[PDB]
Amino acid sequence: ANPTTIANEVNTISTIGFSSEVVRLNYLKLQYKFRHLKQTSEKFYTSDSYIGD
Amino acid sequence: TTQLVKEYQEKRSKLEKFMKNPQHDASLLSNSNEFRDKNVEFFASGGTRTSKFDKLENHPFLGYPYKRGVKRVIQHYEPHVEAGG
Repeated sequence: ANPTTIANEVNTISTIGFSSEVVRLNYLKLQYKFRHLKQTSEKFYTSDSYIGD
Repeated sequence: TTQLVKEYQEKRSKLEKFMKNPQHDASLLSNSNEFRDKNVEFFASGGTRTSKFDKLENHPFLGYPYKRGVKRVIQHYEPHVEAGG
């Protein structure tokens, strides 16, 4: 509220309020699966200038 | 000139009649040695008996509500107390 004038005798004064705020940040874990060739199978797929089917 | 001064005196007296403690310079001191019947005056602010835990609120006022019942009037400015019942 507006400030209170201190004149003569007074008991009711304006108040200053306070507040707290809690801030939360979330973290999520995600995953993908991908197919590939076995390590001990590349020699049977190595072409002249590339590797893979 | 003289009529203007007389009108000034009349207006000042009328205005200071509606005042809690009007400032009037006097040529002589008054005698109030007797300690009885000195409390019935317009400048006797507060109350005859007052408690330490009394609630007092200060507000802007319109008019002259001294020693009178006051009501809240909302108008821009803050609401003010005015003589009423």
